[PDB]
Amino acid sequence: DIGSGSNAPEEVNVVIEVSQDSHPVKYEFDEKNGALWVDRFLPTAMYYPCNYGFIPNTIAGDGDPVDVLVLARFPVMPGAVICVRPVGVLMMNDEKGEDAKVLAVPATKVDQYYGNIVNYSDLPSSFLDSISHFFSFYKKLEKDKFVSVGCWQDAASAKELIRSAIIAAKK
Amino acid sequence: DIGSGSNAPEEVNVVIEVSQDSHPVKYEFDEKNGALWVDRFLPTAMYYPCNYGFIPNTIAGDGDPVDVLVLARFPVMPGAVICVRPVGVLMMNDEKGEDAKVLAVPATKVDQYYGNIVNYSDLPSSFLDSISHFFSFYKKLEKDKFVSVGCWQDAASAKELIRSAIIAAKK
Amino acid sequence: DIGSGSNAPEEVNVVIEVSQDSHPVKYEFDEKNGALWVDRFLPTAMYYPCNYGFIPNTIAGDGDPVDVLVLARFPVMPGAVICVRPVGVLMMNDEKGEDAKVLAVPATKVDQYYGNIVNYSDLPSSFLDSISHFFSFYKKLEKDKFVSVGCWQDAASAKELIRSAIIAAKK
Amino acid sequence: DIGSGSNAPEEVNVVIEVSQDSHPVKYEFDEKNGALWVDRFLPTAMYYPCNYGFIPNTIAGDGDPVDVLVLARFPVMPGAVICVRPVGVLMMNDEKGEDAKVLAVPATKVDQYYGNIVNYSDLPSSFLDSISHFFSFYKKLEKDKFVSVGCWQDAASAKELIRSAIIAAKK
Amino acid sequence: DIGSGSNAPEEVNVVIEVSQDSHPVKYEFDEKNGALWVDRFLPTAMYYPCNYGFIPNTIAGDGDPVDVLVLARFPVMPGAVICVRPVGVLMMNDEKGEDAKVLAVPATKVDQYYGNIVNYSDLPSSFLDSISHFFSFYKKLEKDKFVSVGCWQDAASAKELIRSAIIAAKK
Amino acid sequence: DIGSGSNAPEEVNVVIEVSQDSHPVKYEFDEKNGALWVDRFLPTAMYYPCNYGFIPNTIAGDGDPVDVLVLARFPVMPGAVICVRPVGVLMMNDEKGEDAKVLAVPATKVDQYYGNIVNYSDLPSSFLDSISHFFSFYKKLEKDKFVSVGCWQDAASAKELIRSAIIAAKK
Repeated sequence: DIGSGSNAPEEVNVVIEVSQDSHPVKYEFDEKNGALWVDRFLPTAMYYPCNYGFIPNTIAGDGDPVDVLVLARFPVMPGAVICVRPVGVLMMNDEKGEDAKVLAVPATKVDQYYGNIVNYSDLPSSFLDSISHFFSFYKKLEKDKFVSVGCWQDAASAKELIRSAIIAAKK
Repeated sequence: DIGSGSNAPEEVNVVIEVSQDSHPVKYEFDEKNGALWVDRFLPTAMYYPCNYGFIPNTIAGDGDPVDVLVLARFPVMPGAVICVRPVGVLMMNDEKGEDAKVLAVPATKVDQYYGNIVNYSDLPSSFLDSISHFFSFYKKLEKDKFVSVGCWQDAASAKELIRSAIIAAKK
Repeated sequence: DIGSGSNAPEEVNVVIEVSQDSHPVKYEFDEKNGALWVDRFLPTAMYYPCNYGFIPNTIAGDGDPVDVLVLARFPVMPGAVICVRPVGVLMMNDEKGEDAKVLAVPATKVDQYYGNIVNYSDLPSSFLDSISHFFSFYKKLEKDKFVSVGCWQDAASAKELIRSAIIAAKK
Repeated sequence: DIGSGSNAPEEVNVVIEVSQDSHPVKYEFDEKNGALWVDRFLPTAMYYPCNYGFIPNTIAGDGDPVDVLVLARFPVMPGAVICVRPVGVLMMNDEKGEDAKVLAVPATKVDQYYGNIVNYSDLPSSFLDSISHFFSFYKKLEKDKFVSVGCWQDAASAKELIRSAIIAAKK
Repeated sequence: DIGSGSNAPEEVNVVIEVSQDSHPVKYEFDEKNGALWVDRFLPTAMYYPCNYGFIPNTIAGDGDPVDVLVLARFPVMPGAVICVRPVGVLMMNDEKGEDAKVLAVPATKVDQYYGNIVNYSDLPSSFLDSISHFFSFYKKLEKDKFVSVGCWQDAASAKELIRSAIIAAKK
Repeated sequence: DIGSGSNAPEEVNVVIEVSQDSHPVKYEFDEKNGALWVDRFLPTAMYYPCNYGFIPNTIAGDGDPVDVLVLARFPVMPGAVICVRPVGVLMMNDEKGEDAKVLAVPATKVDQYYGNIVNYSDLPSSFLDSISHFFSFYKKLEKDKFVSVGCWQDAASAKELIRSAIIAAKK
């Protein structure tokens, strides 16, 4: 009903599950109930470096909706929906298979601050490296999980990934 | 379904969209989905001086539900509903037309702290002026928006405005 | 629809109404609408010492769902659902009649931190006493309310209370 | 060095030790080092309902500086100094002996909001009662302490208490 | 004692007085005692969009130390010292006289994030405009004050202002 | 001035530099000025899982004061002093050389909660592992640093380390 966005994949809707810079409570929405659940408390002393959530009405390679990191000037509360522009994607493989993480900034009607951020490489490399580091290490204390983090790909690649996931949801 | 309140306009229900004293994330509910959206991040370094939301099942002069500023001792989270007593209304005209802002305090069963606050003029003038100032200036960096702030009117006037909006919703 | 949990009473679902260590805004869910309401601001300068909420699809002795205090490492937001293991119950009588408060910790899949907490008596007595103190005094400024706090009972007793409330909900 | 205030007792300086509405970490300054110490974490699930600190260069009846509750619109950080106007005093006996807690608001030059608060009785009774309840119950789990809370006295009384304490510090 | 910085004006020391994105409590250090004071609560519903403080051992044109806005990824507590790189300066006249606010980011050794910010014009224009708006309107409710905001000047200009202020403090 | 503690090494004084569970601003005190400095913002998306500070008037093997992780129920502000009981020590080598991080809880007089924590092994293993993981990975993006984390040793070992460091500071 919220949908992936009328202008997808150029701008997409993201339902936030975890706020930027929050305590490590990992919420997740249930598709059945529509309820927000605590999936876990992260066992590592790490925090999500962006707001984190998913694009409704998408099926990514691993069967779940596409996950998105939304960089913003302030945290967005879990359960809120935000319109965002994909700027890149971090490829990674984990215990679920292919589990890429799209990186996005707010749509310009939501905040003009990130207007000149078009690809992930327009952001500081140290910040991009913090994201890679986060996914590389946040699951290290969970013995049956693992993450092998790959490379960043550009906004175009992130948009094609989203396109594929939207088509998978229609099928 | 929540409705404007069984004792409207003397006490009314307000669905909170923005918490008092919060970072400038302007959430808004969608009537279609029922989802909370990020409308924008305020471009100005301002914050809502009260909790802010709307009375369900109302149609104000500008076609939207009546907007209410709810002064309280602590912030109320977005999406929560609170029963409040109108104490005044700040008249203003903006890019949407007539866009008055009702000022309210919690109903006495919710908090007796504001029991002797009956009209807006029972609150400090500096606080009332901060509200006028907020609406006067918070949109200054958005070129196609504008606000011309008028005068405060008393609790009786605020209640009649609400009555009109409730009747408009029935029609 | 969320239900009391497939493994109830050994592990149960709790819908959080008030976050641990929060300002004293007492939210409550409405069964009719499904909306979160502000019931009141506590008139006393006290705060809930654990996350606080209820087990869906239960009818306790006083006609309401079973109330649960969920101890966790971080606050859980109101409206989130968490899977918990009961560890004890504090008996008390108040203006509603029998109003016991179950004490729980997260299920081990949610956080292994509390793995060796099996009964309430595995927690510090000073903390248990803070809970008794909270219910003893938080309503003292509300003249028509009262609480007479009894003794703690063990995890087994808490589970049987929950069982009874689940059976009452089926009937 | 900071001193009690050039306009004492009409306006006095208070060094804040505990922020209003904060987690129950009770800091205390030490006069020897000027260091801020954690005296204790409150065992009870209570919080200071006003900012709390002391007037430098005073010796109250019990040998310590005059303690002051400073009501303000926002919390003030421990170690900051604020110029305040006494509006009343709450008499109490405790394990410091014959004690008293002055109630104050910021001086008008610091915040105009409370400029019309002349005496403690200009604040809501429900809030004054919350302060009395706080001192009556916050130490109840510490059986090596006790608090017997008396009555409120007016601004003139509070100022006289302060006058004497300043005189006592001069001698 | 702390001094303006061994590498000034390329990197300078700033003692923080107000945290970025905080409640509008405007602290100020006093040079006599070294005490942090509450100067005021802002009457307006605005917040400092950067951390805000001063360069020790400087005398700007108006007689006070050089004031600096320090943009950072997280707020810095009042009283902390941070090593920063000036990137520009916002000229303004106010009730302190011919004033100026230096804009800086942390030195690269403190945070790599802003290492590519060379001049104020490398930051988003929408944010620079937010800073100008803040100074233009934050004092509007204090009719004994006024602010006339001028133009931004570049990093080289900011550094020259600082050079002169250091020289002035030496003489 | 503050000193290591009259009851050292059974209870020691720790000056807090970083609050538990805080944003990754790593403050450090300077012994020359007594000023609190921002050393860095952590490049990684990690947070200190305990309060973190040092024991005054100690010289550990590597030349610096003894560093201490203080687990507590709430964060303690930087610059505050707290009396703690050592319960263990985590050995590690890093760019400071042969390092060690003492683990402590508040003294019983400060909080009764941890009164039954005698050794590090009385705390949950999952949490001890989180501490080890923090030191193993928090500096991974700083290639001019490295951390090789060793084993936990018991309270008696921690106290002996502290004893030696105090002796070293006396000589």
